[PDB]
Amino acid sequence: HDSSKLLWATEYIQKKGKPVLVNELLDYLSMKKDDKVIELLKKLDRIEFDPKKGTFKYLHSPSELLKLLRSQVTFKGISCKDLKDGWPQCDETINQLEEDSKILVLRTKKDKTPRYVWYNSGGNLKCIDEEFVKMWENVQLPQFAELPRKLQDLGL
Amino acid sequence: PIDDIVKNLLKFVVRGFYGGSFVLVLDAILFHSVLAEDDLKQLLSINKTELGPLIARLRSDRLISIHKQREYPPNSKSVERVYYYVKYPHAIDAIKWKVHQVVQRLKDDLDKNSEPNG
Amino acid sequence: HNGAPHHAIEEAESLLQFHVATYMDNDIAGQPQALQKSGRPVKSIRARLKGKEGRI
Repeated sequence: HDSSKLLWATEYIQKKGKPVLVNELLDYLSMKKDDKVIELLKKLDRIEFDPKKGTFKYLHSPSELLKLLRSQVTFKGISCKDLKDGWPQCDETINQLEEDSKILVLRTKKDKTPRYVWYNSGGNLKCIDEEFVKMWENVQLPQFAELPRKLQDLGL
Repeated sequence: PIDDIVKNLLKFVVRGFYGGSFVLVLDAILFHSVLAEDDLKQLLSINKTELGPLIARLRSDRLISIHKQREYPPNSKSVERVYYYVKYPHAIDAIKWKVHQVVQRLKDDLDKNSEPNG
Repeated sequence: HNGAPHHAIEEAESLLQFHVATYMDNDIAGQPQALQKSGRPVKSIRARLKGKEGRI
């Protein structure tokens, strides 16, 4: 085939995951040695083909994650997908620069913390006593515009 | 304006003495005042128990007064969305009182103090 | 404090409301007799004063 055979090489070349010899990739897979294979990789970013020797790359640090958190501004909640392949062990670096330095949404501590676009200043600040936060929760809201009085009643 | 500070201040508390995910529902519906409820659910693409208890705080603090953004459905039937028409004044009003209350849990506590009498 | 299925709650307290009710008076008409593990009703407080044999 033409598109199928070329896709096959990028599949097993990405198993190597690095720029290897095209002829090797044309012979290690033993299938995609045709003219359509290498050109397709030259036209496909799945095997990022440089003008230099045989290149096969498929386009790293929490700094990129750090800006991506700020680069997801006014955008939708992103998962952990870009890390696990781009940067291994997302869930470590999710809470490594914790306290909103690297914020992410732990969907559960059994589901790889499926996240959204999260970045903040303090973010969690769990050091605040939970009981105090519970006591903070324990503050019941009174009623309507009498509460504008009630805050002035309470000395606010 | 200060309106941004109002939203800014909301982020701080909802991230100072609240968890990180608390501000996600902030920004999402802060993008547009009259927003369809699913849009936040869709972009977050998360469960209803990963959204329900978060919705609790938005109305438990009355910060997101989710206005029933009724639309004109094409089928001639019921149509509405939870568009969080933020009640900026009332939201903080309780908050200030809320803040005061914890201070009372310290202003009273000053008499619970250093030197033993009992 | 732990979640809020918000219809289980609406029944949960409406249960407790039933216990307090039958505690005061387990003889209420329009309601289910709150029974004992013998299947006999529970001697409500009201029952303790009701007829002869009551307090009064």
